[PDB]
Parts: sequence; structure tokens; C-alpha cells
Amino acid sequence: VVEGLAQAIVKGEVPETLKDKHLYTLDLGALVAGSRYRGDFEERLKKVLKEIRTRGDIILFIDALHTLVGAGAAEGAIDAASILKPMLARGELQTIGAT
Amino acid sequence: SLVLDQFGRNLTQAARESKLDPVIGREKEIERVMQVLSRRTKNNPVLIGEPGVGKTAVVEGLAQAIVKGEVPETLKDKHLYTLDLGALVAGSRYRGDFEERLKKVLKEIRTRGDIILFIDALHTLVGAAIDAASILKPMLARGELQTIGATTLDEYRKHLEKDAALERRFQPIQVAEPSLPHTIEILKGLRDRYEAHHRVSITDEALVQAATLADRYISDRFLPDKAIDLIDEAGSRMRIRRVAEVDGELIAEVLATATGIPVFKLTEEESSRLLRMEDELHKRVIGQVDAVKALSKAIRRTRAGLKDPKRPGGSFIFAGPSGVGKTELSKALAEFLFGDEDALISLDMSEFSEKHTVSRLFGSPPGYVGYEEGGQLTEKVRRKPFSVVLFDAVEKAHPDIFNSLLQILEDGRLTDSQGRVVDFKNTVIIMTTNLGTRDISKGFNLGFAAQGDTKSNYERMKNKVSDELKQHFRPEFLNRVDDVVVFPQLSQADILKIVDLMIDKVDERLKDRDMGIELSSSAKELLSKKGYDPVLGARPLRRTIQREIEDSLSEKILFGELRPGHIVVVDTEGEGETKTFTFRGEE
Amino acid sequence: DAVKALSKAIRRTRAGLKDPKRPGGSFIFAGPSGVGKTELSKALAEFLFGDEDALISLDMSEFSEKHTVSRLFGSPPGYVGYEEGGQLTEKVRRKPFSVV
Ligand SMILES: Nc1ncnc2c1ncn2[C@@H]1O[C@H](COP(=O)(O)OP(=O)(O)OP(=O)(O)O)[C@@H](O)[C@H]1O
Ligand SMILES: Nc1ncnc2c1ncn2[C@@H]1O[C@H](COP(=O)(O)OP(=O)(O)OP(=O)(O)O)[C@@H](O)[C@H]1O
Ligand SMILES: Nc1ncnc2c1ncn2[C@@H]1O[C@H](COP(=O)(O)OP(=O)(O)O)[C@@H](O)[C@H]1O
Ligand SMILES: [Mg+2]
Ligand SMILES: [Mg+2]
Repeated sequence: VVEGLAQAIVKGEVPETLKDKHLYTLDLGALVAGSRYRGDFEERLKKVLKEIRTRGDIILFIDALHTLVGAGAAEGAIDAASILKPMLARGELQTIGAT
Repeated sequence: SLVLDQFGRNLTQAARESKLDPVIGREKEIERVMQVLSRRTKNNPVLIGEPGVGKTAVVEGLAQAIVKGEVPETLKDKHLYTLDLGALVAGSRYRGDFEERLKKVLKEIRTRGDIILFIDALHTLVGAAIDAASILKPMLARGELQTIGATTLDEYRKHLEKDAALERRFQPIQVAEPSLPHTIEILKGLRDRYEAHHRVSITDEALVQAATLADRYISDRFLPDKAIDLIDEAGSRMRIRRVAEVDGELIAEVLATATGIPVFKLTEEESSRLLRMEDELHKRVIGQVDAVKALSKAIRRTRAGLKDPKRPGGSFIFAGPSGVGKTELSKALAEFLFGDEDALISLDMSEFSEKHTVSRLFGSPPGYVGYEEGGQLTEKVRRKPFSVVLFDAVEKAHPDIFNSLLQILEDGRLTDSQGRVVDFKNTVIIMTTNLGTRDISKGFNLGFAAQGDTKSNYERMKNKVSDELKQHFRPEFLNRVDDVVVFPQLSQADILKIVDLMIDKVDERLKDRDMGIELSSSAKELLSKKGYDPVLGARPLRRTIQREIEDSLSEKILFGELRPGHIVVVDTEGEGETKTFTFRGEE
Repeated sequence: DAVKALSKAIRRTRAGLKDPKRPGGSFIFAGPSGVGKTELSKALAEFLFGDEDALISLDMSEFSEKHTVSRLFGSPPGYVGYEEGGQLTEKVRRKPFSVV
């Protein structure tokens, strides 16, 4: 379904509200692949979310929402779900989930 | 108060600039809130209600009221701040910054002295990055914190009840679901904002029909939010197809394409179908005129709104002998009402002969294996709220199955081991049995019998079956069943009809290999004569058909006499008991 | 006749005269099927407590054999379901003002 949505967006059969929007599939594990030092995972996630906010014309796709609850949790590491919760509740980010 | 502003949200300022949804018809709970907040003990209020009723909307309306200055001087000059836990968690991973920023926040809170805090989703703060729970509890124990909380009823009873320390400091306020006029009022209030956002226009008829459709044909979600969802969804549909206008059939079809296939129209064409229901059913079921008539009458009465909306859409006890059409009628009903046989949820009760198997019906108790998975029936009903539930051979199950099953008959809702509630109001319940038909299956009576074998039939058989079943079953269970339908054994003439249907099935099996079969009237009469048995009724006919046709047809196929692209004509030879079948292959 | 008798009995039982060791009232309804027995009980409960849910109705047909009798009076320790009490007792715990 998301594949066909991307094909429709690139081909040009979408309403004018979307037109040229970029579907980016998130890649978990790559975010965690190097988060060993002080401030590595939270900073990466905040940076990517801020870049999405700055661009504006980006929409995210998560292929497994059940894996989102607990990604880089540690002695601290509030985790990715808590980071995503506030601005998702504020309605300033558009994401499509698949489970 | 830089720390306070960084880690808090002002509802009063937002109300001043009107960033909040309007509230109407909800002053009771806010009046209760400052009713209980003015006490000396248990001054901290907690709003208990089902999710979506608007507890957040409750505190938003409280902020609106305090901004409007409609509250006595006790609550005046008090700044309301919702504690933005997202602000606390965000950016806080320094080894010690967490709970220490909270220390600054709380010390500023007590220092200011004219402040009020709001805590939404109190479960994360009480009875739950985790040590923050242990800080607020002593603060409320001391008693100088005036906070307003909000919590779901099940969570409140499961977790907030056991916190004996805060039992003497919290007071509960219940919030009930809004009535349909209240929903209409809220829809009217949100009309302006939603029309401005969607750049469309909506009418009052759309509002009332959306509210009614949400109340009647949706059960998982709840009224004060799902009507808003439907109108926003319709507005999005009108926005994406291009001043736009939204009418009733528009939201009707949006709901139809949203969740399942609820009503899919409001015209009279489906009503004409319900007028032709008996003729439609008789294309799969042959000879059971009384059963089809009673079922059609009951479901037509249900469709007319003359039944209790709380109760399910129909309850039938199909009592009869073996192989008469008890399951074929259920399959035909499933095909007619929902377009496919897959809509029928069949449960063979022969696997529920032991009481401890009841756990597999609606899950296992907590703490045991298999708890993470739900019940095999409750979850399946939740997936498809519009389905026909069949309990095949209901008499072979343990009586605890009946104990659990009656609840569906009374209140149409079931609670599983996980505490969730599933609604059975949009389903048809059929329970099949062979009990009470021992005298109908065979009977000659003792003594000389006159010419007869024809009586009032349906009425006397129904009364006898009902009294026998209430002798064997619980009388209240039979009393609450919508209808008890007795299936008489098949006659001879209708058998000659059934043959045709069965032959058609065989023809389908020959369509895969590019073949076909045709029979003469004499062959059909011979098949009906050979396959007639008034005690069993239909399966012996199938055995006779298989033996006399497809045996000696498979042999011809294997031998090579019949090839793809051919038709097998079947006729009869001989007379009387010497009659036999003859097969001839042609192009 | 039955309504008058029940009214007189309720007057006896609610005048403060009979011993508190006795319950609120004890009645045996005998009659055929399809007559106003269950309806009369429901009306009595509705009048006394202002609600139709103030009626704990139990069928003794469920307890033909004694193995289920304890199910109505709390499970003794050591059973599969001992953590859950009997049906009759916990309903009185939830509401002592009801018609059994
Ligand atoms: N009136 C009928 N019209 C058409 N087919 C029928 C009729 N009665 C029986 N059959 C067919 O004969 C067989 C009888 O099976 P069916 O499911 O109807 O039995 P049943 O009445 O549920 O009996 P039981 O479950 O007690 O064995 C099926 O192949 C069914 O299609
Ligand atoms: N005396 C009555 N006055 C009014 N309605 C009555 C009366 N008797 C019966 N009915 C009606 O018939 C229904 C069945 O009566 P009810 O349930 O009281 O019977 P019952 O004799 O207590 O039951 P059963 O003997 O079958 O266990 C009632 O719900 C009511 O609608
Ligand atoms: N009294 C009301 N006035 C206006 N809108 C309401 C009211 N009650 C509920 N709503 C609407 O219902 C929606 C969901 O309510 P929500 O704030 O989620 O309640 P809760 O947080 O308790 O689940 C909100 O968007 C709100 O607009
Ligand atoms: Mg069957
Ligand atoms: Mg009775």
C-alpha cells in the first residue's frame, strides 16, 4: 500500500495538498549502530526529527511500530518512543505505520 | 520562572488567545472540581472516566472558565500549568540532570505559592526515568500540593486504589459519556473550526446522521470523539477530490468505506431484497418453508428497529434430526446477509466437553501461559463485529459453556480475562441441536393407526421441542432465546429437487478438466428413488449419487473413454428394479 | 390477595418490631408458569431500592449436584479458583441493600 502511494506521488495522481512529498522509510538499527558514547542516540534522533521539521516536505514510514517501544534504552536513555511522543501528540509530524 | 516556563504549559494564556476548543454543556464536572478543591482534606481531585469523554476537554473548559473570571476569589490569581513531561524527558540524558531539573521545578512550585499543577495520564506518575514517581508521593503526603489528575476507570481501580498513602489525599470525580443531544451540541460548536480548517461546508442533517451512525453502527470507539473523526474524515475526502459541501449520503458512504460494510446504503433496494429474502434463501435450502419463513420474519423485525438495541440482532435454536439442513441454512444466511460464507464463525462444541477448556474461549487468567494472547472467540468477534456466530452441537459442551453464553443473551457484551469488553449487538447467534426430535425422527404410536401422517405439524412440533429442551436446558436460557426453529425431516418430492443441486456441484468438478455432465429426467427420478431415506434424509442421497455416478465415471476418465472437451450424457435402461444408468460421451 | 399479603408482611418487617437477628424478609412464591411471580419480585425490588439492578437472581438448577454448592459460598483454600469468592457473598459485599 505504501509502495503504491509512493508510485502515485512520483507519477502525479495525488491531491494538491501533497503533490511533491518524499516518503522516507525509517531504518532502525542504523540509528543504534554506533550509540555507545555520551549523547549519541538521542542527539541523532533529535537531529533527524529537526531536519524533517526544517524541510517540511518529508513524510516518514515505519515498518514496525511494535519495535518502536524501546530502541536505545539504557541506564538513562529515555528511549525513542518517549522522544517521539510529544511532537506526535502536538500534531507537527506526519508518519505512516505498518504492523 | 524560566525553569517553570521551560517545563510547563499555561492553559490560561492559551485560553486568552483562544488556542483551545470551545466547551458547552459540561459545567457540572468543573463546578465539582472547585467544589472539592476548596476542602481541607482530600482536596486533590482526580477525574475518572472512559477515554475520549473529554477529561482533557474538562480541564480545558476549566481554564476557559477561570480566564472568563466566573470563579470566586479563591481560584483567582492562580496560574494553571500542565506539567509537560515531554519537556522534562527531552534533552535530559546527563548523568544527574533528570530528577534534578524536577527538583528545580518543584522548588519553584512551592516558592511561587500561587500556582496550580495539572498532571494528565497519572498512571505514568503513580504506580509506574521511573524514580520520578517516588518524588510526588511524599509531596502529596505532606499536603501542600494542589494538583488535578485524570485517569481511566480501570487503571484508577487497578493501580490508584492500592496506593494507601494517597487514598486520604485524592477525591474522585466521575465523568459520564455524553448523550446524543450533547454530541450534537459539541458538533455544532466544532463546526466553525472544522469548516475553517477543511475549507468546506457542513449541514445539521450531516451532524445528526453522523452522530446516529456513530452511536448505532460503531462500538469500539466512543461518541464524543468518533463523530468528530467522521466529520473530519469527510472533510478530508472533500478536500482531496479538488465551495465544497458535505451532505448525508457523503458521510454515509465514508463510514461505509471506513469500517467494514455497515449499511452501505439507505435506499429501498435492499428493502426489496429483504422482501425477496425467502425466495433468495430457497435457492440453497429446499423444503424448509417454516424455518425460512420464521428466520426471515425475525430478521425483518430486527431490521425495522422493533427489537432491543442492547440485545443482539437475533437468537435462534435450530432443533432437528441429522442431515436436514441445519448448517446449510446457516451458510445460506451468512451468504445472504454478508455476501460470503467466510463471515460465519463456526464453533464445534465437541471440543469443549471439559470445564477447564472454558479458558480458551476468552483467554487464560493473568500470570499463566498464553495470557499474552486473547481469547479465541472474543478477539475473532472483535475483528469482525458483523458476523454470524454458530455453536454447532451445543448440547455436547460443558454447562459452564452455557453459564458463559447466557451473558451474551442478556446484555450482548462479553468481558475476557484481560478486562476488555466486546459487543455482540451486531451479530446473529444460532445454536444447533438434535435434542427433542427423538419422537419426530421416528414414530408409529402403539396401536392401530388410521390414514393420516398429516397434522398441524409446525405448532405442535415447536411446543413439544420447546418443552423437551426446557426440561433438558435451563428454562431461562430457552426463555431469552428469540426463536426456536424445528426442522422436519425431508419429504420425497423435495429430494428430487436436491439432486439437481448436487449434480450441479459435480458439474463444477468437471469444469476444471474442461468436461461436463447432463442427465435426463428418468435418471434424476431413479437417483431420487435410490437415495431416499426418511430417517437420515440427505447424506444417503449424496452416497448414492457418488456411487452410481462418480464411481464408474472416474474409471471412464482413467481408461481414456472420456477426454477433455466432452459431455457425458446419462440415461436409464431397463424397467422396475432392473433399471441401470448408461453413460455416453459426446463432443 | 398475594400483593396484599406481601404488603402486610413488608409492613411487619419494616416497622422496627421484629428481631434484627432475622433478615429483612423471607418469602416463598408458589404458582404455575406465566404468572406474576418474577414480575412481582422485580416490582418489589424496584419499590424498595429504586432500581431494577437491586435483584440478585440465582437459579438452583445450576446446583443439582453438590459440587457447585461451594461456588455460592466462597471457595475454600486449595481449589482452582480459590482467589475468587462465591457468587452470593461478594454481591452482598457490593450491595447489602438488595433482594435475593
Ligand atoms: N434442504 C436442503 N437443501 C439442500 N441441501 C440440503 C438440504 N438438507 C441437507 N442438504 C445437504 O445435505 C447435507 C446435509 O448436511 P447439513 O449440513 O445440511 O446437515 P445438518 O442438518 O446440519 O445435520 P447434522 O449437523 O445434525 O449432521 C449437506 O451436503 C447439505 O448441503
Ligand atoms: N400478573 C402479571 N401481571 C402483569 N404481567 C404479567 C403477569 N404475569 C405475567 N406477566 C407477563 O408475562 C411475563 C412472564 O411472567 P413472569 O416472568 O412473572 O413468570 P413466572 O411465573 O415468574 O415464570 P416461570 O414460571 O416461567 O419461571 C412477565 O414478564 C410479564 O410481561
Ligand atoms: N465538552 C466538550 N466540548 C468540546 N469538545 C469536546 C468536549 N468533550 C470532548 N470533546 C472533544 O473530544 C476529543 C477527545 O477528547 P480528549 O481531549 O481526548 O479527552 P481525553 O483526553 O479525556 O481522552 C477532543 O478533541 C475534544 O475536542
Ligand atoms: Mg450440522
Ligand atoms: Mg418464574
